Amino acid sequence: RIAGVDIPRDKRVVVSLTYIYGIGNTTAKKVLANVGVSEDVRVRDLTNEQTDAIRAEIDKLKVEGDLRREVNLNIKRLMEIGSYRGIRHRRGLPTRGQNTKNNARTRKGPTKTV
Amino acid sequence: NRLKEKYIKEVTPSLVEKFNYSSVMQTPKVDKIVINMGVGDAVSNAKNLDKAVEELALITGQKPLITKAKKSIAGFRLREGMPIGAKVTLRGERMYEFLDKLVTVSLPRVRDFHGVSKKAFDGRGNYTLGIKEQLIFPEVDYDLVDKVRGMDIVIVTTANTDEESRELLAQLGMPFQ
Amino acid sequence: GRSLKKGPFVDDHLMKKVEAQQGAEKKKVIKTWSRRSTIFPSFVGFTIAVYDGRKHVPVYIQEDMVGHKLGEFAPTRTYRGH
Amino acid sequence: MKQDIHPNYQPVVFMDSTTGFKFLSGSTKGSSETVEWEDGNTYPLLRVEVTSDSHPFYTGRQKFTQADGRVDRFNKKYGL
RNA sequence: GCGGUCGCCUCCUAAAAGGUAACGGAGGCGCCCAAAGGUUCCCUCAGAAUGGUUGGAAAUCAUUCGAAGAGUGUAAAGGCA
RNA sequence: UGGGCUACACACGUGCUACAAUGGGAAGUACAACGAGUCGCUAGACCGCGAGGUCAUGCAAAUCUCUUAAAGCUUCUCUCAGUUCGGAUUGCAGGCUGCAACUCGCCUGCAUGAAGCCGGAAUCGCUAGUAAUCGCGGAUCAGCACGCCGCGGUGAAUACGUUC
Ligand SMILES: [K+]
Ligand SMILES: [K+]
Ligand SMILES: [K+]
Ligand SMILES: [K+]
Ligand SMILES: [K+]
Ligand SMILES: [K+]
Ligand SMILES: [K+]
Ligand SMILES: [K+]
Ligand SMILES: [Mg+2]
Ligand SMILES: [Mg+2]
Ligand SMILES: [Mg+2]
Ligand SMILES: [Mg+2]
Ligand SMILES: [Mg+2]
Ligand SMILES: [Mg+2]
Ligand SMILES: [Mg+2]
Ligand SMILES: [Mg+2]
Ligand SMILES: [Mg+2]
Repeated sequence: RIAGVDIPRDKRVVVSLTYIYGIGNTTAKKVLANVGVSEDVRVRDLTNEQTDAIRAEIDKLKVEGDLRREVNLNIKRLMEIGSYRGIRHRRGLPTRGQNTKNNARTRKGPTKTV
Repeated sequence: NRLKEKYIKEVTPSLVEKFNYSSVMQTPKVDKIVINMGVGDAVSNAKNLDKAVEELALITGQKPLITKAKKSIAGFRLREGMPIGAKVTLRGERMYEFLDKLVTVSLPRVRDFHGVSKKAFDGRGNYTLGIKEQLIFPEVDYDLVDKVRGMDIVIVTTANTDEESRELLAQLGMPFQ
Repeated sequence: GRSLKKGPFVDDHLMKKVEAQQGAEKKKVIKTWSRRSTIFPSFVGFTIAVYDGRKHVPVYIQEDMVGHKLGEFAPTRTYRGH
Repeated sequence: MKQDIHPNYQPVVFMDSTTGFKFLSGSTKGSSETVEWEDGNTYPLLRVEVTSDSHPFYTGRQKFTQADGRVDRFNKKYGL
């Protein structure tokens, strides 16, 4: 659709935009402000011209594969230089300094009873 | 017809010059193109092969021949004659038309397309390109695909050497690395 | 993070050592207890033996490593597993 | 070619939207839009944003900036 | 006595026709096929190398090399490109 | 001086946040109490999306400030969706405090968007301004609380009865 992802049709335009990777609610508000499109109108209602203007704004923004490639390079960079954060990333542990005696399940994964 | 036109006009004299051919008959030409889609998933469900066949037919403009496993293999749960894998053969106008479409449209729509391999040659002047995913062809419609898949396109030419093959494919347009 | 106005931080003794060795054909390992000191483009290309709490571990500095504190590149505690 | 067993095939023109370069070739897909063509023949028209001419690799120039080094980033941030 | 065997097919024993014994050495049969029969037309294998998404030693595809090293429902011998 | 007490295949206790519509978001509007304050509380103004920053004012305080509290009420929006719920993890970019924030601080913006659809055996608190729920202050304290101490706002259900 807009940036290579088929955004939901019924939802309001701001929410449908958020469905794009790299775009949050604040960014959707900003791009709609630039294009002049109202936030309430649904995307299905949006005219083809409004959709084209929205495409221009998103293409100005970085999203989807471009954003994902950038972040993966950063993480790869940490791991390759062998930083403490890189080791955290490699071993799937909290990078941001949380304690790992308890919790940490998000990084660790499902519990292993052993 | 554009690609045939390009071939006969520019490519043919240019290859003649570079490779010092005594008679134009010596000019290598794309003899045929065989697009092969190996579907091992058919064993799990034949409809995967069915949909793969449909997508391939849309891509090629010809109904594919459903090749069958010549030998039963217990490793892949494969029984002899199982209809796994399809192929289509294109010659002449259809061959040139599909090749030109590949050069222009299908190739760019590949994710992070860095060009095509430059070593995938058999050593006789015949090349093969491994397309990892469909949806690059305009006829797939990016939604009809329930399970994404790939394919292998075999360009068989009259060239004796990978060098003449490489030049011909480059002249017709091939984003070699 | 560190206030932009404050600028990057580095221990003066470490900075003086790297400065003295800037005009050096072959870099010699600089031994530092200073974990806090930030890496600098000048630090690039040097081998620094950073104390980890029990010994100085050498690390080769590169433009890729710069922008980070030295101490992060020397792990403190070891965890082999269970 | 056997009859009534092959997917419908029709000649179709292609224009690169970004640059307008035109090439005529057959395809299964049909476009409601149609354009004329030398030899006085009309064909359905399929507009494509990216083609060989449009693609940077064919031209020999690349749009991408290739990102920034961390040394340069550090100098820019700290005014050094 | 115990064990084994009892009819039929193939090989070796069998001594270059045929035949030829032993509680000699090896195996098979008590069917299967509505095409796996008849005929007309058409085709040629197995493997190896190189290249190639999933795909891996090995699935399907392409070129070359390849006289049979494949196949011939079912044992072996004979035969068949 | 540096590191550790902050480790992390796992087990448990105590809490916070949720799983949504008695809700989420946006806008408007109203009502407290206990307490703290001198290099401390900081008005007002300006810049900043924000965390904050600059100038600068009053107050050793029933005088000035922290301090217009939040639930609440009124409109608009969302329409039962792992979602406009959820806010973990992660990337980048910042703000402070401090000689110094990698090990290892809190906070902000953007981006990402984890498990979670009300929870087995079992088990806990509470009889009224109580439980439930909502904020506010303070001690420690350069900085740093989902903990502790205290304050107020809204405000229920049930008690037949003593067999267990
Ligand atoms: K920790
Ligand atoms: K716990
Ligand atoms: K027959
Ligand atoms: K315990
Ligand atoms: K807690
Ligand atoms: K509401
Ligand atoms: K710290
Ligand atoms: K405090
Ligand atoms: Mg998004
Ligand atoms: Mg901590
Ligand atoms: Mg005889
Ligand atoms: Mg005889
Ligand atoms: Mg037969
Ligand atoms: Mg402790
Ligand atoms: Mg629900
Ligand atoms: Mg009581
Ligand atoms: Mg209360």
